Amino acid sequence: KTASTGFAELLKDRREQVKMDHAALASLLGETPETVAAWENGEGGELTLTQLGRIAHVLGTSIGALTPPAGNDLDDGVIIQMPDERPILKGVRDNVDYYVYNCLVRTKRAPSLVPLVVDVLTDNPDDAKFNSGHAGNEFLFVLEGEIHMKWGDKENPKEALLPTGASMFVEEHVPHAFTAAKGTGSAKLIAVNF
Amino acid sequence: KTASTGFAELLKDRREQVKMDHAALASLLGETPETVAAWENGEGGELTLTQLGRIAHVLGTSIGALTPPAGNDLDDGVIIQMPDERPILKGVRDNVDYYVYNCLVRTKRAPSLVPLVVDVLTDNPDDAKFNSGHAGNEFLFVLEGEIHMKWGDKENPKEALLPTGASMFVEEHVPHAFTAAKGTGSAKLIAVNF
Amino acid sequence: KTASTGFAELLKDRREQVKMDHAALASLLGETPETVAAWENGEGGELTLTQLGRIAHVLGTSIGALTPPAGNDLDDGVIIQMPDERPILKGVRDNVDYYVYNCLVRTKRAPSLVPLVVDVLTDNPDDAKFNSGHAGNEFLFVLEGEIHMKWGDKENPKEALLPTGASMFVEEHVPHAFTAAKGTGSAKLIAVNF
Amino acid sequence: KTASTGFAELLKDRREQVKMDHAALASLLGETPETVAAWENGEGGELTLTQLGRIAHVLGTSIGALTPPAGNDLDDGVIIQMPDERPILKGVRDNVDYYVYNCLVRTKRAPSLVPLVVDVLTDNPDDAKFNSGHAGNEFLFVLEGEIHMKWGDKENPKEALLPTGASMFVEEHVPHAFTAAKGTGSAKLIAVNF
Ligand SMILES: CC[C@H](O)P(=O)(O)O
Ligand SMILES: CC[C@H](O)P(=O)(O)O
Ligand SMILES: CC[C@H](O)P(=O)(O)O
Ligand SMILES: CC[C@H](O)P(=O)(O)O
Ligand SMILES: [Fe+2]
Ligand SMILES: [Fe+2]
Ligand SMILES: [Fe+2]
Ligand SMILES: [Fe+2]
Repeated sequence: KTASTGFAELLKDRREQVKMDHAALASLLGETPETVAAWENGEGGELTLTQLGRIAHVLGTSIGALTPPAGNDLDDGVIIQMPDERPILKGVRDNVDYYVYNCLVRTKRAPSLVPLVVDVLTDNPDDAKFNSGHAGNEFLFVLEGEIHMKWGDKENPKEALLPTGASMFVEEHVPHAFTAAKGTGSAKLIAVNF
Repeated sequence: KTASTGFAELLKDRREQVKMDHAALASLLGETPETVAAWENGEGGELTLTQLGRIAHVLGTSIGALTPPAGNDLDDGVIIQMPDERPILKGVRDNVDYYVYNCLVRTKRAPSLVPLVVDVLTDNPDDAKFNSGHAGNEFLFVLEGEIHMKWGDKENPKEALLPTGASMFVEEHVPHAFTAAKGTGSAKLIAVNF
Repeated sequence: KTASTGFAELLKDRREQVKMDHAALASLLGETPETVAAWENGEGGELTLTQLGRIAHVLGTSIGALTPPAGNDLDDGVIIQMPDERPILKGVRDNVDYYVYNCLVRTKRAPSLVPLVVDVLTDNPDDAKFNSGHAGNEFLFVLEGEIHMKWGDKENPKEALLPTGASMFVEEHVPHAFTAAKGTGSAKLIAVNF
Repeated sequence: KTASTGFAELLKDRREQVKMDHAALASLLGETPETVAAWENGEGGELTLTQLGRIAHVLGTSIGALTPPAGNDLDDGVIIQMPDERPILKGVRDNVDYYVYNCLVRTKRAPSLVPLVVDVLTDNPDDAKFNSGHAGNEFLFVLEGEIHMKWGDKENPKEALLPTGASMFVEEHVPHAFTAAKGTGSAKLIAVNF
């Protein structure tokens, strides 16, 4: 569905549930009832983010509540990604090639799902670079080599030396950091954020 | 919070969780990395609904996921409405004054909460006008008089004669209709959609 | 649905999603595979709360996850309560008849919905008795008289004199207290927790 | 927390939100007010599943609502699993060694997370054995060899030959089946249910 059509149907839904008519709503917004009716007819495409903010406010709700869901990109409930179409993204922390993100399949039917094959470039734990924790839990699996894992307080953290085949879970907002085992050059792991 | 600032922070959050940088994102959108950086700096206010649709799509998520929540209009967790500031809205079904909606307090911290004092104008059950059911459950309480309630199939519905003080619950999407008891003139009830 | 049958189906579901068979599960619990199979066949009725605790633990989940939902008590999506079948419950704070709760309709399809007609017995604000705030938001409507509302810090609270017909919203965990307006004897309000 | 203590605190919470006192609740259950008070004091451990069913019913809610959450087994937000402590479970479909499940790390803070390394034993697509779809989405990654994937209608399904390194997503309730590519002997993949 388009932003316009989704908005058109949801706006009408919301307007009706708070008992307003085109006239009533048009008044609170300083618009004409025809304008409002136009939106409800799919002509809202050029409304600005700020204007959408006002409409949501007047309807005592959020912009998200008035916009359609992510959408559906599945092929009969499935979506596949070949190994050569994986987007690559160099990760840099403190002007260093820390990670290399090879992005796996993603779908608008589960936006929070972000699976990655991560090349861990550095192999000096003492130079581990912490992220500040992030929303969503994360599942990890060591694909190759040994990983030196660090989590918690970046000043005084807990650590773990993980052999190939190990698997771990990091709750959301828990700060963590990885490097390959001391001197082993590099390691590789699968990270699934969900 | 504004639409612009909320968008700016959420866009950055999302861009980072799918591992893209300004360059990567700017490319999929056919924009310049400076443009994207501008959005992330609160300058997205004039983006159109349709453009927001594209950005969401490229980031494999929804517009709602990139926009801030409804907002907070409470006064230390509370919000009050005096009886004279209630918005009134005449309800018309089949060119008739069916209901009269007196809207009670609402808050952006619970958008689905829509409480109403409803004047039931007609008193001829045989002329009951059905709504087609709606999202969200609804709690009813008969404030004055007797209500003749109808729900289910509008062709062959179930009925109930409700005395003052009665209370009922209607699950979402269950079509219903009300009128005052046969010949009793009018009735009044409290309807709380949540 | 029964506790036994719901448990039987959900236990099997969970056992299968963690890839265990009767033997595997029976082992972690110190039971025989036949015992486990019995549970999955509706014979778990006499399992104790503590035993259910162990089963949940071994299956790394909660007891709730292994038990059926509240159930359905609706009559085609609706449930009605006549004014004379309302359960009455005297409310006492500091050995005083503070409130009188007349409980309205409730349903297992929305357990959090607790609507009440509350008789406010005291009319001395200075003797207001605070609750410590509670889970779930609450919608209030003054049915009769004047209410003296208090919320926030019980040591230094905010106040509001509410006329008949006023409506208010109290967010969850916000401590509040009510009495009838100073010297007006008593008042009455509708309180809907959802 | 224990089943007993969690129940004790939640029962009290629920009893209070529906305005009942020990006497009122004890009456609907055919128990003594002291009995009820005992439960609220952690002595409910021996209550049977069926009895818990009644208590939930009387309180118009679910057993889950009266029992504590799964619990917390993390070590400062993290939990690790070494490759040799992975529980193994042979998978059999039609009296054949179809799969071999090597279970990875799991946590009570995300019960729906069930990650597995799956050895795909058969390599004859024509003999693919379908599951009937299951709750929860699933992320797959081909670890070794080639997988012949099948999903949808088991009578007339869609197929995909997946090379090592491919990744896929299967929405919940979509029936699927895997085997190694025709004649290639065996394959191995990572399956993450969340
Ligand atoms: C293995 C990748 C890490 O979890 P990130 O969330 O990118 O810091
Ligand atoms: C009393 C008003 C009815 O519930 P509606 O939802 O407007 O049809
Ligand atoms: C009117 C009753 C109050 O809201 P309580 O939640 O009982 O303190
Ligand atoms: C790869 C394993 C399958 O997805 P299952 O859910 O076990 O049938
Ligand atoms: Fe991470
Ligand atoms: Fe309605
Ligand atoms: Fe309250
Ligand atoms: Fe599966």
